[PDB]
Amino acid sequence: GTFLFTSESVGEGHPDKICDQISDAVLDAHLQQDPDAKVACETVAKTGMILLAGEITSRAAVDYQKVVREAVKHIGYDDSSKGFDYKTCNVLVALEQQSGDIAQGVHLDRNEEDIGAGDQGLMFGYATDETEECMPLTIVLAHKLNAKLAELRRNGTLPWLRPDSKTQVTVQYMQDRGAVLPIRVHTIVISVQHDEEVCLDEMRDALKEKVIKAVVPAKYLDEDTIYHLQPSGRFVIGGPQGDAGLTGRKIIVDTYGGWGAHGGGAFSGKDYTKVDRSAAYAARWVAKSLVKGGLCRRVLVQVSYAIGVSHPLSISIFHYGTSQKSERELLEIVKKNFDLRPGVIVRDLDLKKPIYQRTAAYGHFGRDSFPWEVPKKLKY
Amino acid sequence: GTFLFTSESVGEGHPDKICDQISDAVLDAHLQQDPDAKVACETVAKTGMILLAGEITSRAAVDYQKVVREAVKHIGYDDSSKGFDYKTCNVLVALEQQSGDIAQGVHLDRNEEDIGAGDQGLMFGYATDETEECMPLTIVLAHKLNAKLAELRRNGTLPWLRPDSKTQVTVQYMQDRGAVLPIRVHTIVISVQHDEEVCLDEMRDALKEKVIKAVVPAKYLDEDTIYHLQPSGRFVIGGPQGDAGLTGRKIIVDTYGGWGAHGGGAFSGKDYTKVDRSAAYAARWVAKSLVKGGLCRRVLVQVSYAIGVSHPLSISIFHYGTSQKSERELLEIVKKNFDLRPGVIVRDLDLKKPIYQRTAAYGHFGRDSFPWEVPKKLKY
Amino acid sequence: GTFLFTSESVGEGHPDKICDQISDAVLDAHLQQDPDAKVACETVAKTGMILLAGEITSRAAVDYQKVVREAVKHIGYDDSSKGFDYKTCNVLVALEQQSGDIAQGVHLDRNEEDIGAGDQGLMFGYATDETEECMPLTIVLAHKLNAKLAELRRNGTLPWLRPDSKTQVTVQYMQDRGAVLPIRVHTIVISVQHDEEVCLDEMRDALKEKVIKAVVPAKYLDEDTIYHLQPSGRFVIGGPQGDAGLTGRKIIVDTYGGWGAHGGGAFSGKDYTKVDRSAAYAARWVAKSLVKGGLCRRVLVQVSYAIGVSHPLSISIFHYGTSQKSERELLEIVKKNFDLRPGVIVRDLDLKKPIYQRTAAYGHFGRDSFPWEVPKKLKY
Amino acid sequence: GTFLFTSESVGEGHPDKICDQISDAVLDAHLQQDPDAKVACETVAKTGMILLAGEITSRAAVDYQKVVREAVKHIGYDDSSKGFDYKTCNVLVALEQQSGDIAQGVHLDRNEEDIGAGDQGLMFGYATDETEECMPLTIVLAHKLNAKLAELRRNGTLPWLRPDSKTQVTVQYMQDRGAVLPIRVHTIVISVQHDEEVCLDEMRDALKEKVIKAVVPAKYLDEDTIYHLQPSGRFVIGGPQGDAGLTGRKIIVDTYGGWGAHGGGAFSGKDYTKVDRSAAYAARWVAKSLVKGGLCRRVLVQVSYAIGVSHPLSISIFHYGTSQKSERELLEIVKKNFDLRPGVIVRDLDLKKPIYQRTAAYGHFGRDSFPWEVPKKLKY
Ligand SMILES: C[S@@+](CC[C@H](N)C(=O)[O-])C[C@H]1O[C@@H](n2cnc3c(N)ncnc32)[C@H](O)[C@@H]1O
Ligand SMILES: C[S@@+](CC[C@H](N)C(=O)[O-])C[C@H]1O[C@@H](n2cnc3c(N)ncnc32)[C@H](O)[C@@H]1O
Ligand SMILES: C[S@@+](CC[C@H](N)C(=O)[O-])C[C@H]1O[C@@H](n2cnc3c(N)ncnc32)[C@H](O)[C@@H]1O
Ligand SMILES: C[S@@+](CC[C@H](N)C(=O)[O-])C[C@H]1O[C@@H](n2cnc3c(N)ncnc32)[C@H](O)[C@@H]1O
Ligand SMILES: [K+]
Ligand SMILES: [K+]
Ligand SMILES: [K+]
Ligand SMILES: [K+]
Ligand SMILES: [Mg+2]
Ligand SMILES: [Mg+2]
Ligand SMILES: [Mg+2]
Ligand SMILES: [Mg+2]
Ligand SMILES: [Mg+2]
Ligand SMILES: [Mg+2]
Ligand SMILES: [Mg+2]
Ligand SMILES: [Mg+2]
Repeated sequence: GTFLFTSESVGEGHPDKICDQISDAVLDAHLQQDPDAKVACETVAKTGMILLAGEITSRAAVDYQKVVREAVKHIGYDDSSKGFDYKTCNVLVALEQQSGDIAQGVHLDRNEEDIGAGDQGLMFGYATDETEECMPLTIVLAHKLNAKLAELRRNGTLPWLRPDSKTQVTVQYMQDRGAVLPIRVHTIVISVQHDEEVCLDEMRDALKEKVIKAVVPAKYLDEDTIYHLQPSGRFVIGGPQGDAGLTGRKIIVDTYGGWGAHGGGAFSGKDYTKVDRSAAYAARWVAKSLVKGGLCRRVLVQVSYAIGVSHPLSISIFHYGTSQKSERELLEIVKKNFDLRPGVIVRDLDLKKPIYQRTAAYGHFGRDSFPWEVPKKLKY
Repeated sequence: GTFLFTSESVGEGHPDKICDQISDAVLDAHLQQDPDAKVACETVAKTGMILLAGEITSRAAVDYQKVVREAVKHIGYDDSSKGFDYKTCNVLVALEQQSGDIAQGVHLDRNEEDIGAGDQGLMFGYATDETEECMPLTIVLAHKLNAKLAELRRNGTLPWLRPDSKTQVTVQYMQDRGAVLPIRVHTIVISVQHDEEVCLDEMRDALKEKVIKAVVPAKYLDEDTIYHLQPSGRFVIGGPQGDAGLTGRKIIVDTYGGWGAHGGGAFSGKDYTKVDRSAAYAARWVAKSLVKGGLCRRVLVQVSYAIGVSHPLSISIFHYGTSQKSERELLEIVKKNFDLRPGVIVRDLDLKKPIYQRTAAYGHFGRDSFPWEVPKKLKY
Repeated sequence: GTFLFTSESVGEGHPDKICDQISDAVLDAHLQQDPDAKVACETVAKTGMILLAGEITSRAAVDYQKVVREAVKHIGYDDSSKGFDYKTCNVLVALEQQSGDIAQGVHLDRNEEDIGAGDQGLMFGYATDETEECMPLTIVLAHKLNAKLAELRRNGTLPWLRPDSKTQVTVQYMQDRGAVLPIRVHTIVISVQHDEEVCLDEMRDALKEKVIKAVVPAKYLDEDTIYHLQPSGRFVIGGPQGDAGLTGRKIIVDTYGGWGAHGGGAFSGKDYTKVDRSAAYAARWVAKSLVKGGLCRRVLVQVSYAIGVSHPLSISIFHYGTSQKSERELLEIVKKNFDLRPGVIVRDLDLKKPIYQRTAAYGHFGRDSFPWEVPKKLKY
Repeated sequence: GTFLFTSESVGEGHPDKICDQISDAVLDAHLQQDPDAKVACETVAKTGMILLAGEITSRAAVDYQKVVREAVKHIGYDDSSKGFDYKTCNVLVALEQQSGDIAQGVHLDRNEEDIGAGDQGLMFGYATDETEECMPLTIVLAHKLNAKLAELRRNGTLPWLRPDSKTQVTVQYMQDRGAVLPIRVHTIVISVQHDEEVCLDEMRDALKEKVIKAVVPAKYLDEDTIYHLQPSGRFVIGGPQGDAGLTGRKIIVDTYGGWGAHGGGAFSGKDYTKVDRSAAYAARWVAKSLVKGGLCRRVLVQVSYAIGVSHPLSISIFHYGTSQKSERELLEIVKKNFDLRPGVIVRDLDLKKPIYQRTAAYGHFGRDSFPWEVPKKLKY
């Protein structure tokens, strides 16, 4: 009757996640001055180095040096003894205009409504009634565990916690008629960067007690639950200095933690015309609607695009057999109710607002507000 | 009865794929001198720039300058008028040792057999009987279409084709008792970098005729099949100069094109102890076996790991209802037949051999040899 | 009676000189929008790479990417087969604000007239009546020889000449009562980058005939004059790809070719408040005046500064015994006639005008216009 | 009767000087394993960044990461609150082989004795009997003042002193029959990086009392001597973070502080075949000999070279009228006694020994040992 399922998350100071956060700092910063900015900024993190590579065409004036350093300040990386510091690190800027070849194909000369896609791609959307957030529990708890760490780090409670971390959660489920029901937490993993001077025992206790027991409902915990708390033993070297960091390299953490499917596309660093972002948020929007709106417990939604073309080439809706209504019918309800041309998406989900930096840690989905988490009512 | 499903691939000269190929050039190059090398090399591509960021502990002496430039030579990027050239570009090397903190947690002091994982993570494996390769058709054809382009570029037939390209394939399927049957190709997309001097008409004809009709079985093509051939119109600016490139940013192209699931982990740049690679190939190995070995038409396999721990924390097998035998039974057959500790995987799949550069374009799966595509016989 | 004396120059495509030219491109570009810009931009050239490191506080908006690439376009480096190309190279921008610590010390809150120096330093000025330009012949001819190469390269006459070159000139002098008289050219050296396909003989002939005989008065040439024309034999690999390039590493080429003295300070990349530039041009201005104005045949002038202090700490005038009037008297004539506070210099020599890129090749002295080559009339 | 003359020096933590020191760290490191290494390594320093650009052909295996970081560790830059730290900064390595075009011209196929020059150039040598070191006092004292700072910083006495500093010394001389006699110190300048928490008054006192009075003979100080001690007021931001740093940009500090002449060539980063170094040390060697050996009080010596040619194209000896013997005669004594072909120089001055890092701060001349400071006895 039961199966296991694992998902991971990572903290704000994880080297990949830094880049993701920096690339959206850079995005917000343009959108703050030029709503119709075209942004494809990739960040790379390594010891002492933040580098920005990509394409930007904008009217905004932007101090990348300020934008990056504040981003790294907000993360907590603010002293050499933490293995990284916004004050004294290097920032390289290798940023150009958008390819004029791309410029003409995507966005020159057409109503903002009938804008062609920014690239080709495939994007997925998912939602499940296993949780309030309409997300898998495995990923929801993974995020919350890194969230709690951050809370405890910045409030003082564990001033030995450093910014870099990774959680991983495995849950024992059961199959209820195509839908899934979480039953117990089988294994939690936490590895978090720390100050030299604390011992291992002290950390593991604190993670079991202050983090996990605070975060996981005790109904999902029991005497058989395995804990792997600082499994390595030592994690004083962290962030960029431990491990090179790249934008778009935590795109399963950003979405559904192995559940449903992924199209390949990264989110951070990209304005609305990048359909890797706009369509992906739309597809979430749609899936969450279909569940909340009563048609299914669990749903998967594909879309695909061609560069230069506005409508999608394909739309697919898989409901796992959790729906009375057919597969051609949900397709028709989605079609009645959504306009998945990237230029109409942006109106509905307000995607010119510089709110992207909030998205670049703890998931782009299942989260407090954001426009795409707010389900539309369905007419059918 | 039918649903659509899209998948993309990209050529050898796609800026991401360059990095993936360069990161495995760097990996092979170490493994050629030091079989037990520890390698985490990330490449970044942008106009005139290749950069290497990461961690390497090895006894090998390596001329990164040679290793990269030959990699870029083999790709075809060998003149300024192509938008990139191995002779005259910049190569930056920001490479350090592996974190000693990681070193002690993973691999110091233990039989190579009982080596702990290199990191935490989740990894998926998939196989489907819809094709000979045991892969989805959508992704198989996407790869072949970029493959044909490369053939035609390097043999002279279309000496206007440049290295950068992207294909995308959408197939109309039908559900046969949990399994899937491809029926028709609904939409093909191809966008490929070209010389200034050729016109659009000439290219589109050549793609329809020389590439698609050569690659797609005519049984999957008809008068309703949509073609989007150079949808942008112009693609003279390509490779790194068009678009920044990062290692590990085509990890859905590298695997199953939206089918099954993905754990988040990138492949290129990593030796065997990186379970993002070793377990992922093992999970493919297992899924392909279960199908070829007669137990299922379509199967998905999760595994997860903890950094420092050798055994996996979880193993999951989903067969889509295409199997007579239960879900606890396939689990037991896999367990009887495989040892998913990363240090035993490496023996069975021969993963110290410097064959990784071959993997970094056209998929890591469904491909000619490679040890993980060769199914093990099952005892049960 | 006679002594030898050598001086070198280098072309517009010499890797150091590229940087010097790029750093003044960046300077002019600010001064074009913000006359009171504060600029300390260092450029570094190597294969495929231009990098900008330094400090800039300005109101100007500047596309460094455009500014650099055009600079490299104007040089001639515009194809991969020339070993460097403005289109496809990498440009890294590591540029910050000016240190606020420096900002307060130098320039916040004081009449632009009584501005303190930008740094400490020593600067020299020299002039000699051996030539019309009031410069040493050795250096004048070195420059002209690289100048002729450039003329012949850009007009077609020798389309095998590439941008990188170096000349070197040695002249046999005689001592006339403290002053110097050029007598013969003892040795000329020329090494210039070329296309693969031309032979050595052809080049050497062309250099002897088209360059040297065009440039050197035949009165200074004879049958004993040594020529070293492509002394290496082969110079196909040139510019940044041959040799790393740094701003401020041809500061003896920029000035007097070993004659007189140098204070250590580089010129390119710096606005007026950098006294390494402003005082050095002033000291030239003064020396040229004293000679043209009849008081000496040959003169050397030191000045020094303290960071934050406006007046100079010292002024020295050495006339080589070529002056009727004493050493305390020339000091007094200079003092009567010049105001060497950097903020008064800038008014007199018009040093906010974006004319600096013209200075960054072929010398900052002995040249057509520029304000500092135009001697002031002296009252005494 | 009297004239003023200024000279500057800078500390071990001055951003230029860092690069110079790093480039010789890299040189020594090769010479330690491969005596006949060919090295042209340029370093660039800026906030968080050390970059190495250049050409190296060697059999040595070198961990540039270790070599640089230790170099920066030895300097004192070892915490974020000092504005730079060897632990956490970025090190970029853009290092290639030597141009094969240069390789064939300079050093393939010829007795190590009759090796051609590594490049063209002009180099100067100087010596003066005004001091024991046979150097100008202005520069000797400038160096000692930065030397004392370093002593006091590393021993604890002023643990507020940071690595970055600059001194400047002006001395009132008199002309004794072509030679020079120091009379008084007219102006001393010191600006040194400090901790936030010390006040200005405290520093200025300490510099007057602990540094200057310790370093300058009281015979050269009096009540008229001007002091400019922290002239800016504030210097908390220092090293690379204050000011970009380049190798070879303190080449007047490295030599004679404005006295004599300079050929343009930098020293650090270069093995013996780079005549910018080998000939310059030889010319010092020669000048010091002529003075110590009794033929002159003050002497200047030019040499020049052609790339590929072993003998020098020119040799010049100016003795300022401080010698009984003529100008053609000293030429003949030098010629009798020295072999200025770069491959014979290296034997005599032992220039394959990895002692270069000691040279890269406080001057390459007037210093304790080094082979070129040890005068040869003259036969004449
Ligand atoms: C369109 S780009 C990514 C968008 C990019 N970030 C930008 O600047 O907007 C994605 C890939 O599509 C391909 N591509 C680039 N230029 C293209 C063009 N003009 N038309 C079609 N495809 C293009 C390249 O292979 C490129 O790496
Ligand atoms: C282990 S690293 C990736 C492996 C890396 N490429 C290497 O050098 O082997 C992945 C992430 O795990 C976390 N991590 C780093 N060091 C760790 C340690 N010593 N123990 C546990 N987790 C660590 C960091 O957040 C890091 O980004
Ligand atoms: C003043 S800086 C060069 C000017 C710089 N290019 C700028 O941004 O204006 C030259 C050197 O003086 C020293 N220096 C830096 N900041 C200083 C300050 N606030 N006061 C005095 N000296 C300083 C440092 O050693 C620095 O390398
Ligand atoms: C010889 S290089 C400097 C030596 C260099 N650091 C090395 O790798 O040995 C100095 C300059 O001479 C010129 N040059 C480069 N290659 C040359 C060659 N093969 N023959 C003559 N001159 C050359 C270039 O302009 C170059 O910038
Ligand atoms: K990584
Ligand atoms: K990209
Ligand atoms: K150089
Ligand atoms: K500087
Ligand atoms: Mg990563
Ligand atoms: Mg994409
Ligand atoms: Mg990419
Ligand atoms: Mg991973
Ligand atoms: Mg140079
Ligand atoms: Mg200076
Ligand atoms: Mg400098
Ligand atoms: Mg030189």
